[PDB]
Amino acid sequence: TNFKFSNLLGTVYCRGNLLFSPDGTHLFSPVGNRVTVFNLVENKSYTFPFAHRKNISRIGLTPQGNLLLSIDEDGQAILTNVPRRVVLYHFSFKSPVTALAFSPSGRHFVVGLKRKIEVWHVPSTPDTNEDGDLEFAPFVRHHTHMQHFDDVRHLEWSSDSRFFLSASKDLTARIWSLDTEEGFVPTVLSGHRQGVVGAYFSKDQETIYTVSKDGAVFEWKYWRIVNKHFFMQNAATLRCAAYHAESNLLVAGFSNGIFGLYEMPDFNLIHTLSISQNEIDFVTINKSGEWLAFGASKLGQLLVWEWQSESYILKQQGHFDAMNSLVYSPDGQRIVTAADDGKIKVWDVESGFCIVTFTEHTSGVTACEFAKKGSVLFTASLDGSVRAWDLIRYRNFRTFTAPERLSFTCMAVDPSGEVIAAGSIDSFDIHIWSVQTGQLLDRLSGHEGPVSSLAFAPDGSVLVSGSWDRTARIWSIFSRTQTSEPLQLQSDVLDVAFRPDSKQIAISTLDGQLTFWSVSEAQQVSGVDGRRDVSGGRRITDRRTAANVAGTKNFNTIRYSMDGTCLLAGGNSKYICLYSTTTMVLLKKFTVSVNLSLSGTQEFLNSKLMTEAGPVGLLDDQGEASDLEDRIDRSLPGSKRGDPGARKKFPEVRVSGVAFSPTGNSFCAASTEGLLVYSLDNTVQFDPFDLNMEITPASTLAVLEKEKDYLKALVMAFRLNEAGLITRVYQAIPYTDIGLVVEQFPTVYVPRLLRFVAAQTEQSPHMEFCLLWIRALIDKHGPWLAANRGKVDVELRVVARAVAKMRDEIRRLADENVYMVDYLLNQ
Amino acid sequence: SVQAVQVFGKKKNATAVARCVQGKGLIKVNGKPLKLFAPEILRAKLYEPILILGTDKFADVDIRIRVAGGGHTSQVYAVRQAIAKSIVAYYAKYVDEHSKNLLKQELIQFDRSLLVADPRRCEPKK
Amino acid sequence: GVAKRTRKFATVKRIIGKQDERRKAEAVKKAEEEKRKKEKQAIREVPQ
Amino acid sequence: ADEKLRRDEEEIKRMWKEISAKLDALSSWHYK
Amino acid sequence: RQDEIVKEVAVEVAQKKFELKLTELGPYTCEYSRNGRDLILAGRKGHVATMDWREGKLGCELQLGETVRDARFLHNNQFFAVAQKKYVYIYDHNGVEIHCLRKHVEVSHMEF
Repeated sequence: TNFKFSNLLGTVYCRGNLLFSPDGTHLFSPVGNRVTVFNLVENKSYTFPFAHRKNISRIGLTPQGNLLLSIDEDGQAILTNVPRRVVLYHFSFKSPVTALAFSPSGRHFVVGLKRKIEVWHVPSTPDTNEDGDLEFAPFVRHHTHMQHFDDVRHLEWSSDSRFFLSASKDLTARIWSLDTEEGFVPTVLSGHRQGVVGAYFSKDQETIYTVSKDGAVFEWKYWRIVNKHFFMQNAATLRCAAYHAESNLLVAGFSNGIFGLYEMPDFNLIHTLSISQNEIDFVTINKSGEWLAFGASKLGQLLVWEWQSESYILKQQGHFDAMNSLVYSPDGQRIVTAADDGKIKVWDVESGFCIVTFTEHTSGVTACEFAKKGSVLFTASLDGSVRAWDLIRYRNFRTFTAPERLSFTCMAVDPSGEVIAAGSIDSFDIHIWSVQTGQLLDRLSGHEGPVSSLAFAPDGSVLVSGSWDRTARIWSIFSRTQTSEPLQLQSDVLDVAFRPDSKQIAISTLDGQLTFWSVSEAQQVSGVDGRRDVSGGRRITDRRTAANVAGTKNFNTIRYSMDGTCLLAGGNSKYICLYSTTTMVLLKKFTVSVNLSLSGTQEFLNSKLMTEAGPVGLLDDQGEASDLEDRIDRSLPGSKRGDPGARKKFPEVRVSGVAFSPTGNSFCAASTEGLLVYSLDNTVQFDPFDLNMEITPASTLAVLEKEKDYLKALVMAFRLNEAGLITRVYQAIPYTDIGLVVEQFPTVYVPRLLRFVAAQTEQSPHMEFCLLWIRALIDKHGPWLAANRGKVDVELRVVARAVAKMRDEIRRLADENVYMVDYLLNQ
Repeated sequence: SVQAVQVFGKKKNATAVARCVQGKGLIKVNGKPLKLFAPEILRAKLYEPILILGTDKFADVDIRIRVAGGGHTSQVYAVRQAIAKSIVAYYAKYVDEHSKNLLKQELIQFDRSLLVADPRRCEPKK
Repeated sequence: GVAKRTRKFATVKRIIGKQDERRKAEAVKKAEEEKRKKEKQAIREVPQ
Repeated sequence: ADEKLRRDEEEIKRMWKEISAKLDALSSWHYK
Repeated sequence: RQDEIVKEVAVEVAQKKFELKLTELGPYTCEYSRNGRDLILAGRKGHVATMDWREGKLGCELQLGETVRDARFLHNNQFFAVAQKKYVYIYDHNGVEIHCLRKHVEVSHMEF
């Protein structure tokens, strides 16, 4: 109904510098638009509210780690408040930002522009000044100096924040002040071979280290050089280096995926190992000195490394190709997504990590689904195969395929998961296997084109095929008459989705129109023409205008919500489109991406770009690169779906698949720039239910403390719908009076209460309290819940989620303790 | 520079064209008016889109229908399909887009055969 | 300021290509000169 | 020798994996 | 200053003090002929043009797309050679590609 933006998910890393918190337990990882922090000593991730226009170039942090300055390309700056996750200042450096170092005294920051070195005062924030607000132009500038010769790759401060030092792109480093010292002249650290990727201080600020690109690392004293020392490496050049000055150690990541780790008062190898086949982009290093963080920018490939207990505390990766499907477990706690990378991987909704990555397909995984159970992950791929994964044992039962070789593009499993349907583009019959046998049960007829959406009913009596014969089809398999019932449509069927009670079905068809059909007596009940609602216009290489492109004006994927009221709909476009079923009105619409290193974002793309060659973001500037594997264009001419070649500049904006969360209040878009979760935001927006003039928090707490009437206080606090008040009265009434209140409680606030005590069971430390609440609610409200059973089917299942993450998390421990002590007491 | 819409309709073999233009209420089927075509017992099935949609939707248009092929019944279904598609199509291109969707809702809530003709194939049972 | 000059659509690079002058062979060019002189000079040669 | 026959066979299998992947990439994954 | 030179110096070469504003397509390599009658200005984003600069006669202006490392005339101002992103192509006076030189890969500098 009212969905705001929750975490971006499904990409751990994109281009950009990454950083630790000063506590060491938060990792600040840039994804394309945004920055995800994930809490690493207690795994819980969050993405910030903001969203840049381009890809994140950099991030800096205040030493009191409360203030985060991010940079998108062409210098487009932000600084936000990390403890209270709010976005605070906008700024714009005019050059692109290629180096950024925030001062250790929390007072200045040096930015290194494309040759310019500008040192800025950090703005005082409303968290700092006493009676203060946002100023207008808060960034004031302390100095700027452009006495360099080429780009400035790195900036490293001192420890006492009075000198800083610049690692070039020309050949040199330079040592610089903040104010004029009396015996200091600002001076230049001389010749390397290629050009320095770092130049780091010690603790004692006499010897200065400097790390080039051609492997060599020099130690300078006072101003000549005390010892230059290289190290060998066969076919790679040194592309990142971080130096912890307290523990005296230098990491160095390379072009061939390897990093070396060197204790350096004198040159002395601690360790080295290889983590990617591709280059190492960014190295950051913990304040303790114990965790190293490496980002490899080509694939996802974020990893954190304990350098003395030689072990991956983190090694995570996104998808390096377009996704094709996501679903949720029926618990609702993990989303699985498949891609054209070949892997199908299992992501946890909390903690922001992939818990599994299955690599046993090759060549791109099309579809992905569960049964009723949530044990088995049935997936389908262009390898030609439907693999049925065992998700408790993390390995597959049974890989089915077709007798003649196919490449399946669609997949639907029965809810009682003993029947598989799949469907391809090469053949245009529909193949059905049996799971509890292993063979192929049938292949089914009827369609004059490649069947392009398959869906079983959640009853499991009816299969539904939607094909490019501009038709749909009711397949009544399970009885003695395996009969069909066609649905003559107007255009090529793109999608098919079921109402969660199986009495009504929706199809997307290639016009851009959705239509709604009765299933029992097959008959169209309704329909949307959504062609104008979905138009995310004017990709580049469109010489047509934004509103004339047919090709962004259709829905690839549709779902219903778990109530059965709103539909998600989405296509090869920028807008996710949230309709309803009864009144058919477009309820809500979401712009997926604000990005501008994506392609299909700006409709009405501006004419400053179009040079007299064409679009300036269409000129192949790959020869403007200083590395050979960057320069080599090993692409194949004219490949749309997955190729290893992949020039891959300005990818477009699609949603590759939406799905609703099985618990309420959330939303998934499998888009190109990640895997977005939208959530029904409830902690800022006041929304009462049926409220009167007297009912204040002073009135709820008044009948909570003065004259204790617990039913009137409970229905009162529900009737405000404020979480602090329902928590207050909830933890205020006693566990003797629970059965009184629920024994006389109104029937029409019951599923709100079931969702609340389910959340309090799963989150608050009040086991026997909340389980007494659930016991009273189901004991009194038994015939109501069993009689309705579909009106409340989401409320009963967020409860069954809570009383089975309690039944399995601590009573395995209670059983193992009581029988273990029974043994040790038996001797 | 006129407001013209061409529209077809189908049954077994009866095909019907209908041209709908900016007019003053008339519907003429093969020259003769609409209340004269299709022998008496099926003219209610001719009139079904008119008294679903209301004549106030039709008092600004002119519908000219040519019908060929088929028998009497199939010509009736071809005519009424051409009527319904004619007004939905004219309101698609010339008056606002909301009123199209409202007319599609009225016709589809009655019978979808006024808009999409579903010809019968056969059933070779398994 | 002004609506900018529209690009063309199916633009290909200008490459030298078959059936030019400077690529074409000199004996083929003398064959063309012979065919033109014997085409302009309209003579049906019947020896007596 | 059978070492030459099987070395040739393994090199031809390497060639067919590389080339067959490049062909499916040119067809944009419309293979069998 | 060249206001002082252009005033105090004859008008035919005061014609020859000219400028030419091309912002959009990269830094512009330039090279004359060896009689000075023509110049190529190559532009690193792609934009390569051959001209007779005195009489304002633009003999060629080829757009060329991908990046450009160097351009240079051959023996006359009638053929020129440009070092592309990957090969070195040579062109006729009309800017028509006579042939791509494949044996020279990522040529960064040229001299004739």
